[PDB]
Amino acid sequence: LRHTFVVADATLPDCPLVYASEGFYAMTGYGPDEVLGHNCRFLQGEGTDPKEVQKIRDAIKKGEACSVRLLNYRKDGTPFWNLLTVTPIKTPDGRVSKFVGVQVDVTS
Ligand SMILES: Cc1cc2nc3c(=O)[nH]c(=O)nc-3n(C[C@H](O)[C@H](O)[C@H](O)COP(=O)(O)O)c2cc1C
Repeated sequence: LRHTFVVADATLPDCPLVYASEGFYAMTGYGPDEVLGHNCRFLQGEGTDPKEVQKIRDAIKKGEACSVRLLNYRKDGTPFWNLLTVTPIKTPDGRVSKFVGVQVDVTS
């Protein structure tokens, strides 16, 4: 329940984040001045499995929900495991307006 939440704008090509919960900032070490307006990929690094990343990339392309485990890094460079679940939010016309994401640090 110590999960975090963010919102990405799907009307912009690179799904930049337009909102992040208090927790997301505190957990990652990053502040709004460095996350808002940017694609969430900045949390990835050397150990991030490119196959899981591809999985999210493809789901977003198709406007579908996706859940994957990714190794992410805090602002100080330290690693942590993030169980990410992305959900598309559509307008009545069927087009995708936003992407919602729930991040859970499952490092245990
Ligand atoms: C709403 C939302 C939240 C995301 N949260 C994270 C995250 O916490 N960590 C991460 O590594 N990637 C996260 N992503 C994945 C990247 O933002 C991006 O969708 C993905 O890496 C696409 O592949 P690409 O970087 O190869 O273009 C999120 C994506 C969306 C749409």
